[PDB]
Amino acid sequence: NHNLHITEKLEVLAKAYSVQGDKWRALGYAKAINALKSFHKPVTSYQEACSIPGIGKRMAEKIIEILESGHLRKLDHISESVPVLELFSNIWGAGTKTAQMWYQQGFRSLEDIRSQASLTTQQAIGLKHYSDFLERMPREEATEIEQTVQKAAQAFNSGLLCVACGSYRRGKATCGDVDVLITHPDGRSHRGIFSRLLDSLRQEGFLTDDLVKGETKYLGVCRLPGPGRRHRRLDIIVVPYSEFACALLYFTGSAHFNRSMRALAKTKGMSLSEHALSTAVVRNTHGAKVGPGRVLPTPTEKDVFRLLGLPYREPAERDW
DNA sequence: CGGCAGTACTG
DNA sequence: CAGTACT
DNA sequence: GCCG
Ligand SMILES: [Mn+2]
Ligand SMILES: [Mn+2]
Ligand SMILES: [Mn+2]
Ligand SMILES: [Mn+2]
Ligand code: NA
Ligand code: NA
Ligand code: NA
Repeated sequence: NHNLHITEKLEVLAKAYSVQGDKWRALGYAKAINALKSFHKPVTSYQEACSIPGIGKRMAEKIIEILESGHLRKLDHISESVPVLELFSNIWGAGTKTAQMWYQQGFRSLEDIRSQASLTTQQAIGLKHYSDFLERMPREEATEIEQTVQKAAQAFNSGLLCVACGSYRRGKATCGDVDVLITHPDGRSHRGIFSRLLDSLRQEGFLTDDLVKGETKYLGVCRLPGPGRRHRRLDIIVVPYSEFACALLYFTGSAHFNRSMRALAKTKGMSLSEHALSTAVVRNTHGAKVGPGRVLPTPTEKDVFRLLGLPYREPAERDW
């Protein structure tokens, strides 16, 4: 990154807008930061700044202040609430609205939350694992977690296919959590497995807490056995084989990669989701779907790229 | 002016 | 529904 | 915040 001296201060504002709930302004900052991190050389003129997609007048002005003066004065006017709002919204299950409510009610520390806040079931689990959920794991540990889920699943049906997606499949050396996708080539055998699979993992002691238990998605907490182990976030999704390619693409990400791909599809009158790539999608002036369109056959990730007119990218090239 | 991805889950 | 979460 |  050629422009650390710029992006480092912009990311402070981005985080401030994000925890205060100004999601679209924060999105603009996030994109401009990526755009700056993707530029070969350091940026040296306001005209070069606008050069970059994702950099407008206001962002170019901010970059110039940074280069001429070495600082951005807006940083000196960030609300004193922001560190606390960040502290609170790092509780799993608490976002900007809950953080702002707790702040308005006078809470300033996790001790205040522990002792005085009403917590949802999810948030109480988030708080108990506050430190652990901010820690990443070595990818070798993600491998052990993936293999634990697969062994429990294959015990029920040898035909079940389990793959760790997210940062793991993109090849990262550390992982924030483990994202396991499960399907069955027979197109049927994936149905109703969650009850038995989660019970199998829970009877081990491996599954320690449940956050979300849906018919297709599980989000929870696990811990491998023995000393020196931390609690880790584990997500599981079970999908029909018909949707494997789009589910794999979704679950491998990155998030910004997915959003970019889905935006591209929309420009082409198509729609991309974890379920399917669809064509002839009908939308209104506001960009919302009014007519469903037709699911396109996508047996492989390659097929999704091809139908969108894009060259295939390995998971490691999706780490946007 | 107004979209900025599309979906699942909780209560 | 609003809120939060997933990539 | 940016951009069509
Ligand atoms: Mn992940
Ligand atoms: Mn995850
Ligand atoms: Mn722990
Ligand atoms: Mn993530
Ligand atoms: Na630009
Ligand atoms: Na949170
Ligand atoms: Na009090």
